[PDB]
Amino acid sequence: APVDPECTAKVGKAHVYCEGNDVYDVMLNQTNLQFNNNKYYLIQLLEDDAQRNFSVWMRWGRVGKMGQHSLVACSGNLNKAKEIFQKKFLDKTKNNWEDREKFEKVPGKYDMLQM
Amino acid sequence: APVDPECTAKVGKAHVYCEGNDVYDVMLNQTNLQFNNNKYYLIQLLEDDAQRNFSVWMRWGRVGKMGQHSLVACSGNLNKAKEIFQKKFLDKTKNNWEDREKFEKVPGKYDMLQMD
DNA sequence: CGGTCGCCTATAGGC
DNA sequence: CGGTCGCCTATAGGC
Repeated sequence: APVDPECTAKVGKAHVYCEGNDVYDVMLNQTNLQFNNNKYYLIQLLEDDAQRNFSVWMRWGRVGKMGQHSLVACSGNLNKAKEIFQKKFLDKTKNNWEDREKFEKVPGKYDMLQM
Repeated sequence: APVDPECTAKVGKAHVYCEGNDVYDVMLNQTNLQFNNNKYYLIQLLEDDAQRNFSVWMRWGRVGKMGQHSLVACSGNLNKAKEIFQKKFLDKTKNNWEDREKFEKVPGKYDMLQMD
């Protein structure tokens, strides 16, 4: 549910977008001790409290460290933000956002934690 | 479920292909008295009795008259015949073959008459 | 593969 | 559209 604290520009001024049972916040993990992988990938779709104004927030890196990030603004174009979000999730999990109740991790890609 | 009599080349030598609940024989109708439409379109996928050899049979025209037709042969390629068949049905009904239990006629397109 | 970019191909649609 | 065509573009995916 919460805006990711590291999103300094929007924590306070915004909330994670929801609609029914869809909630656009996800945390991905890939751990593989053989090749030295202990990394996260976080994605959020953010509506401002101020107006109907949108943005997608992505942050990634080694567990522990605060990593690097990307904020992508979408003005009032909810459809765009949803695409960007869904597409990113897909690139990193090889599952669709829509089929996440039946999530199945794939070798070589990130796994998902439930919220 | 019969080979269409007008298919002279294959009536006697062949039968309508079936596969589970799928039976590849369909009759389409478009009647619209306002624009003067009283036309059928018949499609059949035919397996020979002789061997595993395939063909799609299409006949169409004004109700009453025997119209024109097209026989398309597919040798042993069942998959091809099924595509040709399904694709034609789609062009003329704007429904998929797969979803025909829940068929919904579309304005401007053919309707499907449900067999026996 | 964190980011991002961009051929080629195979279709699907407009005309 | 009842048959057939074939350009050109826009689009989506694989690599």
